[PDB]
Amino acid sequence: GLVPRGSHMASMKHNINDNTLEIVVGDITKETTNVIVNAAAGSLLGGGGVDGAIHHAAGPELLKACQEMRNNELNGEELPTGEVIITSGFQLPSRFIIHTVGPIWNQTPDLQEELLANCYRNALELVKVKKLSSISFPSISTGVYGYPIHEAAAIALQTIIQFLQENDVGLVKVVLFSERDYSIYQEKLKYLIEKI
Repeated sequence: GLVPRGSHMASMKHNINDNTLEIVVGDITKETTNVIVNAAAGSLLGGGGVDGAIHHAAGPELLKACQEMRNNELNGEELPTGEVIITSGFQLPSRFIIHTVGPIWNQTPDLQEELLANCYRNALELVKVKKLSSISFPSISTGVYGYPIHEAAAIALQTIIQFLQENDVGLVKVVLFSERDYSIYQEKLKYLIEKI
């Protein structure tokens, strides 16, 4: 699966308002939060990484749902960078998948930080208004799309943290299949908490 066998397991939890932010090493396709987030492609065709794993786990109905959403909600266009759509999770233990498109590193350097942050803000706004109680995010735009992990992780955490300071959402997880990524997130979060 996404988490290499024998990876170090680890968790960190912190409350913000009556919200909770959790960082964990894990396989996001096995998360039991109400929502998980897919780091998708504009095409909403499944690829590799988290996107591939989510489609494999969710089953074939996901691709079909996504392409009709593209046809109906998006009028046949790709999902724009930073925007979101929601579908069923199908065979996933999570009820819903929010699909978002992260910026591809340095394609639009002037905009990309705001666009990556939009992924987070739009997903949380959706959770808020639909009262979905819990959501798991993966690392978005990172990889060999990739976005340097320290920079991506700063944008994610700061955006999530401010949103949780200002809103009732519930439980937000960042679920990472890499203990390397987790360690960066853990230390950065502790650093950001200290500032609040």
